[PDB]
Amino acid sequence: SDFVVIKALEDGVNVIGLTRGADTRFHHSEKLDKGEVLIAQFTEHTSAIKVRGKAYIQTRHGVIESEG
Amino acid sequence: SDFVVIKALEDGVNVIGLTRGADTRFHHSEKLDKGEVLIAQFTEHTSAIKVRGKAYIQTRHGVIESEGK
Amino acid sequence: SDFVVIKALEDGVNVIGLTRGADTRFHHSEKLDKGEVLIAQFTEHTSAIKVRGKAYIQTRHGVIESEG
Amino acid sequence: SDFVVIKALEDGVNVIGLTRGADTRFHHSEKLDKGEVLIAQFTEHTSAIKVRGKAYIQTRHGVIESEG
Amino acid sequence: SDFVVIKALEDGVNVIGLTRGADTRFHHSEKLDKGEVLIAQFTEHTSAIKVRGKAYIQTRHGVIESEG
Amino acid sequence: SDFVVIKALEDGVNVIGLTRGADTRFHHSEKLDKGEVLIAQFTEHTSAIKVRGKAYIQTRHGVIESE
Amino acid sequence: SDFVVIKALEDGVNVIGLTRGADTRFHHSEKLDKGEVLIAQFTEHTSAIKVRGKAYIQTRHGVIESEGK
Amino acid sequence: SDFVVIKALEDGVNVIGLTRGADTRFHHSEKLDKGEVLIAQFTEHTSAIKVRGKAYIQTRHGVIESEG
Amino acid sequence: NSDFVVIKALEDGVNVIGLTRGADTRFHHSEKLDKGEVLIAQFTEHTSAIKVRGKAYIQTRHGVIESEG
Amino acid sequence: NSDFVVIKALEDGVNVIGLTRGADTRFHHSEKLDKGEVLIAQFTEHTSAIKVRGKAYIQTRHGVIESEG
Amino acid sequence: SDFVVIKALEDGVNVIGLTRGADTRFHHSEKLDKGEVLIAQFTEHTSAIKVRGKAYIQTRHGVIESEG
Ligand SMILES: N[C@@H](Cc1c[nH]c2ccccc12)C(=O)O
Ligand SMILES: N[C@@H](Cc1c[nH]c2ccccc12)C(=O)O
Ligand SMILES: N[C@@H](Cc1c[nH]c2ccccc12)C(=O)O
Ligand SMILES: N[C@@H](Cc1c[nH]c2ccccc12)C(=O)O
Ligand SMILES: N[C@@H](Cc1c[nH]c2ccccc12)C(=O)O
Ligand SMILES: N[C@@H](Cc1c[nH]c2ccccc12)C(=O)O
Ligand SMILES: N[C@@H](Cc1c[nH]c2ccccc12)C(=O)O
Ligand SMILES: N[C@@H](Cc1c[nH]c2ccccc12)C(=O)O
Ligand SMILES: N[C@@H](Cc1c[nH]c2ccccc12)C(=O)O
Ligand SMILES: N[C@@H](Cc1c[nH]c2ccccc12)C(=O)O
Ligand SMILES: N[C@@H](Cc1c[nH]c2ccccc12)C(=O)O
Repeated sequence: SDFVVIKALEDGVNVIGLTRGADTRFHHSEKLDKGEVLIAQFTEHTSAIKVRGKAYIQTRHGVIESEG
Repeated sequence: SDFVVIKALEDGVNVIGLTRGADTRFHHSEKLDKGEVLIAQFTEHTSAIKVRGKAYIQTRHGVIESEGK
Repeated sequence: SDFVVIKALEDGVNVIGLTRGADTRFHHSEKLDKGEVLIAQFTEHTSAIKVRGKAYIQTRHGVIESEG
Repeated sequence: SDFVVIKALEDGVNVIGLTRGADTRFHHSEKLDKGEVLIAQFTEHTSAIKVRGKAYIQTRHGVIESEG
Repeated sequence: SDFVVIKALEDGVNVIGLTRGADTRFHHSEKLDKGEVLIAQFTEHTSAIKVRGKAYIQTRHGVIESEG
Repeated sequence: SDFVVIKALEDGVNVIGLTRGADTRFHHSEKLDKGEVLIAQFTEHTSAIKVRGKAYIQTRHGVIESE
Repeated sequence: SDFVVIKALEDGVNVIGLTRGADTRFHHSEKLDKGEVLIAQFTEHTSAIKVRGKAYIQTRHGVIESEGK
Repeated sequence: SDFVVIKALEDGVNVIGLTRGADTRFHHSEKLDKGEVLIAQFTEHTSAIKVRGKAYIQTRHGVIESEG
Repeated sequence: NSDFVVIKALEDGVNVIGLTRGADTRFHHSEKLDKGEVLIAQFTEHTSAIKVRGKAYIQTRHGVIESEG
Repeated sequence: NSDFVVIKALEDGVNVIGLTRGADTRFHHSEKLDKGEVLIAQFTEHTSAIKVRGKAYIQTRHGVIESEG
Repeated sequence: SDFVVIKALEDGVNVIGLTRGADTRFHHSEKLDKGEVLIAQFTEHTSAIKVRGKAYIQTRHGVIESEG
């Protein structure tokens, strides 16, 4: 099952898990300080992940960068 | 299951999930502001995804760019 | 399950689902205006997809372009 | 399942599905006008596909061109 | 399931399905005229295919040409 | 399931199927004349394939030629 | 199932497992001192992993580095 | 299941199937005359294959030749 | 059919520590390696994370990495 | 569907030995190859390790290796 | 299921199978003399393998050498 890597490029990056299912809203927000890395899967409860704030992101389709 | 990456290139971008099944309609519109990235799967409930607004998009088939009205 | 990416290159492009099953008829026509992108799977309900109007198309077999 | 991409290079191209099963006959003929694109799977009902008319075709095996 | 692509390079090319099972015989022969393409799967009923007549053939193993 | 492509390079080529199972014998021989192509899977009934006569063969492991 | 490799580049690096399921919380924090290596899977109990502290990280998407505190 | 291609480079080559199971013995020898090709799978009944005589052999791991 | 890691000890007394799979996380075994020995160790029903202490050359599916003592 | 090894005897009296699968490990069969004969042998429900003695050219999915008598 | 290739570079190389399960101990040691090769799988009974002595080793992750 797929995962994304998120490296925070500043304090307070917000990695937001959206609920899997007929309804969509966020069910968890994990904040990262600058330099921290989160490696997070798609799961039974999370089917979309949003990143807010400056982050360096890797997925199976390559590198992408969120800007705050 | 496959996923698409969408990075908003201006405020107010909408990533719209279309319902899976005989019926086709919008069930959710996720609004993205400039700089934010959404990584969204295809799912039991979403079998097509529409992007309105300027965005940089990656899928397994490569990069594509939506342009806003 | 695979999908196809369609970017509309002018207004009023139609992405048409054809029904899976013994019967083949339309079922849904999604209208894309210029610059809009639709990323659409093959599904239990849709086993063929037609594009009408000018669009840039990506599939697992590469790029192709429809013309209006 | 595998799918084929067909781009009509002239009007009145026919993409014809042959029935899966002990019997082989045409169950459906999809007419494409010049410039239209049909992306069509193999399915429970369709185990062979015939293209009549000038078209550009992609399959997992690469490009091939049908001629009028 | 695998498929073979056949482009007829002359009229009257025959793409012949051989029966799956203990018995081997021809259950169907599809006639292609010049420039027609047939894309044909292996199936529950067809476990070998024979092409007779001049054609350009693609499979997973590459290109081969039959001659009349 | 995998397949073999055989192109006959002369008349009279035989593509022979061998029975799956505890016992091994020929259950079918398909005759190919010059230029005809057969594409043949391994199956419930055929676990080995013999080619006799001159033909160009392709498999997943590349090209080989019978004489 | 996928794994990540983490090599601590200073003392006191934490490799933190987040719970799988509807509830998300830390359920374990593995402390690495400098030069130690942990190779950790995703599991029925861990669906996300956070690294805090200076570390060299390998995943199937390649090399990433966490930067300390 | 994997298969092996054996092309006999002299008469009398033997392709020998060894029994699957706790017992190991030869259950069949297929004799190949010069220039014959045999394409043979691993099966419920055959878990090792021995070749005797001069032959050009292909497997998933590349070419090897046997010599008489 | 799980993944495995290759650990070659570059000095005596390297420890390859298996961590328990499941809700709880603890060391269930430390295999001690002397210099020049190679351990090839899978992830398993009982081991979902592996810690290496001491100097070792390591190979996994994501490449080479080295632990330091 | 299992993996297999190709063994080409480079001298007479080469032995390809099958070791039993399961809790008990012993030799259950030894196949004698004379010079230039080839054996293509799978791992099986009965054979979970294969030993080659004598001079032979061996191909696995990991590449070529050679045994020396 | 994965396997390791071990080529003894001196006499008395010991290939040691460790028990799968909650407990860890060795359940078999297979000694190799110089120039013998052992191709050993991971199995229902062996989930870790230790090599002692000078040996050339291939795994899916490449070559490694043990030193005795
Ligand atoms: N609840 C939605 C979340 C989602 C996933 N991908 C999407 C694409 C667009 C809009 C919403 C979504 C679902 O599981 O389908
Ligand atoms: N409800 C439709 C959504 C859809 C997916 N792919 C399409 C292609 C064309 C039109 C509609 C669709 C379905 O699941 O089939
Ligand atoms: N209803 C048809 C739709 C179809 C898919 N592929 C085709 C190719 C040709 C003609 C029709 C089709 C089916 O499910 O089989
Ligand atoms: N009814 C036939 C259609 C077919 C598929 N591949 C073919 C090849 C040759 C002739 C017929 C066919 C079948 O399902 O098998
Ligand atoms: N009825 C045969 C047809 C066949 C497939 N491949 C073959 C190779 C040789 C001879 C016959 C065949 C079968 O299903 O097995
Ligand atoms: N009846 C044998 C045929 C066979 C397959 N592969 C072989 C290799 C060698 C000799 C015989 C065979 C079987 O199914 O096993
Ligand atoms: N007992 C934990 C061990 C573990 C695996 N990967 C981890 C990542 C971080 C922290 C703990 C772990 C589990 O099976 O899930
Ligand atoms: N409990 C959450 C943990 C998680 C995984 N991926 C995430 C992405 C964003 C936020 C939370 C998560 C889950 O298993 O789904
Ligand atoms: N009995 C242990 C053996 C093992 C596998 N990999 C390990 C890594 C470290 C320590 C022990 C092991 C198990 O099956 O899990
Ligand atoms: N009867 C043995 C035959 C065998 C397969 N591979 C081997 C390797 C060595 C010795 C014997 C064999 C088995 O099925 O397991
Ligand atoms: N009977 C043992 C044989 C074995 C396979 N791989 C090994 C590695 C080392 C020692 C023994 C083995 C097993 O099935 O597990």
